[PDB]
Amino acid sequence: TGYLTIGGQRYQAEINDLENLGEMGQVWKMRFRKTGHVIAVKQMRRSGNKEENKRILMDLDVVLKSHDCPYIVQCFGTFITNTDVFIAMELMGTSAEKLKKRMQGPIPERILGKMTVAIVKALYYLKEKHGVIHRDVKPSNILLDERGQIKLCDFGISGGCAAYMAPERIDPPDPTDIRADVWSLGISLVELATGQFPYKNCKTDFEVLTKVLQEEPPLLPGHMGFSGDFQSFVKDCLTKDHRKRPKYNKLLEHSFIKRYETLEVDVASWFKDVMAKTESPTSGVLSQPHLPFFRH
Ligand SMILES: C=CC(=O)Nc1cccc(-c2n[nH]c3cc(C)ccc23)c1
Repeated sequence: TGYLTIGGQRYQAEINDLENLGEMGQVWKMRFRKTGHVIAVKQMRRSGNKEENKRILMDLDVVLKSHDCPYIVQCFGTFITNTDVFIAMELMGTSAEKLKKRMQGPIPERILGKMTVAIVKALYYLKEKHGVIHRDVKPSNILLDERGQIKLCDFGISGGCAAYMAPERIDPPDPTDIRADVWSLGISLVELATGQFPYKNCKTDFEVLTKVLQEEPPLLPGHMGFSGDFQSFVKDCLTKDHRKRPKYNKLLEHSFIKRYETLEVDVASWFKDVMAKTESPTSGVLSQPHLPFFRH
């Protein structure tokens, strides 16, 4: 028997109840028959990889504690059987990674403003309330849905990848903190605002690390019509010396965040449009043969 809190109520449920609508891991899309809620149900097999299961349970632990942060995907409850743990979670629409890939181009600044409010408050909550330093902020961990909601993902939420790593995580100016995540947020925002990841030509992880340290920090192009506010926020996030890079509390007073705390933005529509538009309908194209051998 599982115990679900959803829809304002408390339910005692049999894992069997849940109508399976298919895999989305392993994560299943499932309908709770008693209410009509559609949810994501994560399956942790008792036999599974011991490292995966460790991370899943750490993440789960932080999520169970985070009911009062509106910017983190919520857990509705759990079921424990002899062979599994099933974890009922809020079902979103997509990760911003998927969304950038579907669109093949930029996310409008107004959507990214609402996104920055959400994600900075999520990260700050985690540090202030639970001592957690997320360490893996990237567009695959930013989730959106058709209600217009933008939340930080449970995956890795309990606290890396070369592309979003800050200078001080590669070579700190003194060996022997959340500002590394502020950098990753910056890189994420430049990537999504442009549709181009800032270190695209890199063919290896070490090469990426090299650009981070040797090159000027990436910027929002000054010619695309991003607001002065947005350019500043990104520029602050991408401060190479972590010692002068702002903490979340300072970011939360920044004009970019502050304006988008109350500016009306209809993210639900923009989301619905973009998902309809970019549905691949039919228009399938035969793939090209490999180039045959040739002697030059
Ligand atoms: C990187 C892509 C991605 O995460 N895509 C995606 C697309 C649509 C919904 C979710 C999602 N919503 N709620 C979740 C809860 C868990 C535990 C995992 C994924 C999701 C995730």
